[PDB]
Amino acid sequence: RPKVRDREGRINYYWTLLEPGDTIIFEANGNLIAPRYAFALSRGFGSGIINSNA
Amino acid sequence: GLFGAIAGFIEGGWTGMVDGWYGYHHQNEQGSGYAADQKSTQNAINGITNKVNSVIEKMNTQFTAVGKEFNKLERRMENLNKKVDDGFIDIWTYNAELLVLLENERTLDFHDSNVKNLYEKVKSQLKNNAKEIGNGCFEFYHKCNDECMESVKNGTYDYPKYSEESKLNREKI
Repeated sequence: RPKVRDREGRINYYWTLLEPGDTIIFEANGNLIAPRYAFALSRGFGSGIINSNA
Repeated sequence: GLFGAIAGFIEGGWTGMVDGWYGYHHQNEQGSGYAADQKSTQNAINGITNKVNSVIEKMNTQFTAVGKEFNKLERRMENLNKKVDDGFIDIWTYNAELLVLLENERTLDFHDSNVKNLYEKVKSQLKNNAKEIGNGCFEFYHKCNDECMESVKNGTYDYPKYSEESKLNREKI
């Protein structure tokens, strides 16, 4: 790939939500960027993001 | 205006009267002065107050995040969101401005009402004991000291008490 931050290679980033009781399973023979820390959160609802210098 | 009292036969306003919106100016020997009619003024303050507090306090607004962000294969969604936002903005702009206009007209007409009704209140008490001089003004045939004026103001006037003197002074006129 064209040099971005001087790097011809890439990492595609992926995420998902794991509800209680359910189990997530990773398997790999290579190219994995494993998780180290995850985020146990409760939801909240109906907000947005602000982009300003105030 | 719509009733011909404010900006109508009453050419202008009284900068010296601070007691309220509606009031009186008397000219009995004892002296002059300005007063306000707190009944009509207070009813008008209650009505207008209720109007404004009804245009404001009636706006329920849930907690809402207007912004939505889309990628480059979601242009249909992005234009749909844009369509929603722009639609509501159009509605509220139009209805808001026309509301302000129409109700401003209504308010001015409401004041014009109150003043004309007040003039008529005074007129129906003084039928033959006075004449309609100039505009928003009555001239008495019998002399009316402060007590009598303050009587016209609070509604009680007592007409037959002054009917005779008036009957005299009116004949030659």
